[PDB]
Amino acid sequence: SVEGVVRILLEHYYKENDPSVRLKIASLLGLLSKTAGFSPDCIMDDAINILQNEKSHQVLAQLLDTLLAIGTKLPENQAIQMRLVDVACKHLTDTSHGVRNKCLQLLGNLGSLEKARDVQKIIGDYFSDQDPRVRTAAIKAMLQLHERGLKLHQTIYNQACKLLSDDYEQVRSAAVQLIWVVSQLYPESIVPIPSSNEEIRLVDDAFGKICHMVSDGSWVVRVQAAKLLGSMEQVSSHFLEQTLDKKLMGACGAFVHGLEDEMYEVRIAAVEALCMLAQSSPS
Amino acid sequence: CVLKATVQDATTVDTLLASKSSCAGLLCRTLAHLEELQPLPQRPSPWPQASLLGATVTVLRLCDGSAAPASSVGGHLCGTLAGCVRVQRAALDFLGTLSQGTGPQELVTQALAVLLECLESPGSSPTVLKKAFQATLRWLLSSPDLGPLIPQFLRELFPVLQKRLCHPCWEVRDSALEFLTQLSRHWGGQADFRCALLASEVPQLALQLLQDPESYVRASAVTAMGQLSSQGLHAPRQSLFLELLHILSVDSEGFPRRAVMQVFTEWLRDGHDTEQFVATVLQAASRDLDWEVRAQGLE
Amino acid sequence: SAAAKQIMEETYKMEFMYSGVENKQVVIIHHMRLQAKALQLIEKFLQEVDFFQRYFIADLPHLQDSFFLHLPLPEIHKASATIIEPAGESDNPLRFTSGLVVALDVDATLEHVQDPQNTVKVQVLYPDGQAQMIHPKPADFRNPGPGRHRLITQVYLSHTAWTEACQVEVRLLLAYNSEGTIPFSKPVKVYIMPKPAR
Amino acid sequence: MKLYCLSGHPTLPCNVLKFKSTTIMLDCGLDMTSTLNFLPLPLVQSPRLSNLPGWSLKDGNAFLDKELKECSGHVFVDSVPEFCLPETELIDLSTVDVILISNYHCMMALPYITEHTGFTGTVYATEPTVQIGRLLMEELVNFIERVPKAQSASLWKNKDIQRLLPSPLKDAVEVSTWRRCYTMQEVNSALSKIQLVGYSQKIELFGAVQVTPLSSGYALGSSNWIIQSHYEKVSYVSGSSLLTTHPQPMDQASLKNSDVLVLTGLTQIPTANPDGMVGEFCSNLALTVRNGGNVLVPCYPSGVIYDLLECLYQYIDSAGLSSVPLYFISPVANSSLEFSQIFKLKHYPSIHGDFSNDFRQPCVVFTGHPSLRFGDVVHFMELWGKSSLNTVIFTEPDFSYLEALAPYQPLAMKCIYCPIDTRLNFIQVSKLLKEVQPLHVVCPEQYTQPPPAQSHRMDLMIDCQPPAMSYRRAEVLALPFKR
Repeated sequence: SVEGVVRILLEHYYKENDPSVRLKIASLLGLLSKTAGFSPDCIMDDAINILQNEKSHQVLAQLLDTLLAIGTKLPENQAIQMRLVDVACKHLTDTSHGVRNKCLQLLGNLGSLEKARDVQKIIGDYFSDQDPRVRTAAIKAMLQLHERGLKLHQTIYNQACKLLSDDYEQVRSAAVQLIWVVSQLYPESIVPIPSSNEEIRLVDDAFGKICHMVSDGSWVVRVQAAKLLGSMEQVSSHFLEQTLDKKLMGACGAFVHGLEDEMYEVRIAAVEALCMLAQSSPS
Repeated sequence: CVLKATVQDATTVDTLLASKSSCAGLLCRTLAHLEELQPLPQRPSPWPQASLLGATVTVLRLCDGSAAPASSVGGHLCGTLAGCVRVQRAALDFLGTLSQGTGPQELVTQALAVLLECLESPGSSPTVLKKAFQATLRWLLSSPDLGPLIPQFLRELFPVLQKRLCHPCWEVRDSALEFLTQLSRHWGGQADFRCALLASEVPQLALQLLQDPESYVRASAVTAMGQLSSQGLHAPRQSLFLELLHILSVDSEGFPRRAVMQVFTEWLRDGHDTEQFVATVLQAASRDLDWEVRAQGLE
Repeated sequence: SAAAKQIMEETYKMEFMYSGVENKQVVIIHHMRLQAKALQLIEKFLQEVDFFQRYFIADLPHLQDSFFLHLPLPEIHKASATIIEPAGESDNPLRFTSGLVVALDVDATLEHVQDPQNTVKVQVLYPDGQAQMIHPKPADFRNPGPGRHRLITQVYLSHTAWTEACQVEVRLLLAYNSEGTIPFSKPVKVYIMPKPAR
Repeated sequence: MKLYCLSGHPTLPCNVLKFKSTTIMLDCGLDMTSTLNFLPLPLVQSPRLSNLPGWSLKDGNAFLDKELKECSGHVFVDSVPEFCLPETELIDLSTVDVILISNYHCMMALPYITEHTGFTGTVYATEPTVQIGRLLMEELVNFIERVPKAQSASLWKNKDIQRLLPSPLKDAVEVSTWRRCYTMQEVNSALSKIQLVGYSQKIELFGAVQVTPLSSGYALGSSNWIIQSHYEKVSYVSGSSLLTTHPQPMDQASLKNSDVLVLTGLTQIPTANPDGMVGEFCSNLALTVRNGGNVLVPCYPSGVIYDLLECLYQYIDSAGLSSVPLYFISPVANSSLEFSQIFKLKHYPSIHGDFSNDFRQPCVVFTGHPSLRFGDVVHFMELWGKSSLNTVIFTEPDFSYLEALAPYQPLAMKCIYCPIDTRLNFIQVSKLLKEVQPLHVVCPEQYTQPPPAQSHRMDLMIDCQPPAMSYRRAEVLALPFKR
């Protein structure tokens, strides 16, 4: 008796005008959507009809949440996924931040793994959005997309590096994670330091950037970077040994600045990184 | 009027629902008047006693906070008079004025069944327990050996005379001892009352109070233990005489000395070695500096 | 009759207390368990052999002529427990008062145990006959190195009123769920001495 | 503007204030009376409770004879005490951006919220409240996990079977979201996210909202929040006291011009005089110490105890009680007394070790958690539960005392009940409302209707005009303001 009561409650939502009661009904729909063995795909069109004329904010948020929940339930029906991508890009421009969070999560979990719009660039445009929470969710969606198996492009590093000087907390950790993964993608590429005429491997740039990032005034990001340095093997050894010259005191001398930082947690993370990078290179 | 607002003209009930000041004032004035009238011979006829007592116990219990309203006026009244003093105090004064009123033991037990409740009621000021004890005494001393309910009520009461005897405010620590003394003077030859008392643990606390800091406590404690040990109700006589003479020889106040001399007068007058006793009290009451003590010594 | 129970316990020890068993060894030991249950029989047997058949659909072409069955010796370490602190040999007992707790610090190393956080318990025996089975918390199993683990924990000794100084038993146990307990450490007797309170 | 009220409890508040941009979480708390349906966690094997008659179902379709036990007319679940929790279904707990805090007695549920489900914000709290909160969470994690009893009980948890078990268990609510306690590393990492804030220290939020605490006089650092904007002002005042205790007395004048006064955390004993009940406490302690017997006074190792002790001190010199030690047994004693001092009683870390060499009877022993279900109080309540001389004296309104005392019946010790609640009572809150003149009021359903036990009274309902909108457990109210 799923579709019957669902249609009754939708006719209620149509006639009920109070947004709080509407959200109650929407939460009921979201909780009933998880019936294993039921076909709520018959109701996806109706959900799109609901979102095509909304005036509130949270309603679209949890509705696209249900749409993402059901899309994750049948990820093989690529037509449904393309329809979801379409309605999301339709709703991506919305002014509210929660709905944008939901659409970016939908794109991250339901992006096209084939190399027909460039969802990568559409999402990447949002590293310059106003509310930093939107940028946080954007980087999280980038991570989700990559971890599903899609190989990413080179430019993401060059766009993310700009966020390294931002004045917010989670954004910097997400940026360091993005640099880490994208450099694990394109390590050996040659990038020139714009401060001189020298050209070093992109892995070396990533390493030096993370080292300097460890010198941030926040400790969460320091833990994050100290840990993420742990598995960076292919970086050239001379840079590494330069990262312990205590005499040079941020791309170098990071380990010394860490192993005596205030909060012992970053110290421990630096110990782990030293252990790994020493197991890899005996000198 | 109130007893049409509980479970057994509107001019007065108007002011009864105006505020907490006006209602308390009206009820206090009415109880003050209605008790000022009782001891008079020109009293009306027939002087009601059932209705009066019923209304009074209802008012007292209501003020304690455990009545049972039966209408809007009863509800709002229980919600305005709850936890007052003036009403409760004057109500105890009336309900204790009702001793000259003759009648069966039914009324006596009706009134004790609320006074016992008003004694062991948490949230009861020290200016309430005193009048409560006075009223309980006048009630317990007017019941026509003893009766079928006296021991029951005493068993239910002494576990309240054992708590309010250690209240943390010396007013109660004195009123309780005074009430115990009134009993020990009115009920010294009733072996059933003595069963009730010795079975309780009152004297094992009075015997310890004589070291309380605040002087008046020591004074009333000495006079209580005096009017007690003239009966043979000692807690589990010399082991009190030594305590007395010690309080008399050195101490930091007057009241205990001038009260222990009164107690010694009581003993020597009643008949409770006598030469050496008078010597060891006189030769250590003379060199005392206060005047009341030397006066009572001459007495 | 008790020889069947001994078979069961030896199969239990070969299953759980050991490390590095392969599916072949599991087939063999479950076959021994089937033999043990069939022999202790002299209703549930049919359901249990059905369960055996369902979980062992692959070994059936390999258990030809079963109820001798070859046991391959794979490549292996027998786990054990070494109760150290305290020794208990000290004539100086542990003092306690007339009805109250008393703390006992157990400090014992384990070697080549398979994830001790779950399968280890401490058992306390009073000479009367009761048994306290204290499961130890997660964060009390320290990790000093490969194959070696350290267990430092607190055990609360008391009971109803005690008259004279006596002995109590504290030992280790390996708990398994196939529901059962295997004793694999030499027990330690601790001497407790009374002194009624002031 | 929206108000997702989660915790239906009346004095352990929690509610998600959803705003224009941010979604703040005013004072997520932890309902803790759920531990009353479960058996205790005694230190040593308790011979009376290990051999209780295993209660049996009338039909016996299942083997419930191992889960539920019967004692003197009440049947209990046998497990670890599975605490209650704020519903985690209405709003996803990741959208929350900032979690404020009022005072320690309401923060016991931060580990459940900001560690298990992916929370991304940063919580604010004054300094004394974060200290005492660390202390309380420490005693909890150290009490539940000293003799773990992880053997669970799951058959009873279904709705169908639940509807066939009598009271008190049929009275349980939302039995599907009950959890075992959290662990040490969890709370230690969770409290790291704290960012201390002083009084009147204006804090901004995304160029959109502004928050600021004010001293509230309930306890050290206890605070009433103010969450205002360019067009709206919400004045959270949760559990304030106007009786002038040690804390800096509240600022009842800053809350004017407000738009929504989410008033929560009022008294639970409306018909109880605090001063009189403290007098009763001292009275009973003296009555059962001056005859030989002991006394066992459960109380949290913070808060009202610092009130209580103080009075007891003023009682020690006004009744001559010099010859009776006064203990404090809890694994957070030292830091507790230090944080009471730097902002006769012989405190001890734990009943095992040093304490067993200072035991002189008679005595007085304040102890661990006051729901008579774990900590140390269980051990004494199994030691003194047989002598009609001894005495327990409850001084905590949180856990209803009847069922609490129940699973140690039949007991022959007295059990006084004199609760000390320094919180705002109803006449005072009526005066406070008429003074502050809030434009609206939001109070749990336990208030706008008179209490259940005393249905005839009509004066302990919070009287305010316009009528006070109320909320029920896990509801989503709309404060009817239009921009």
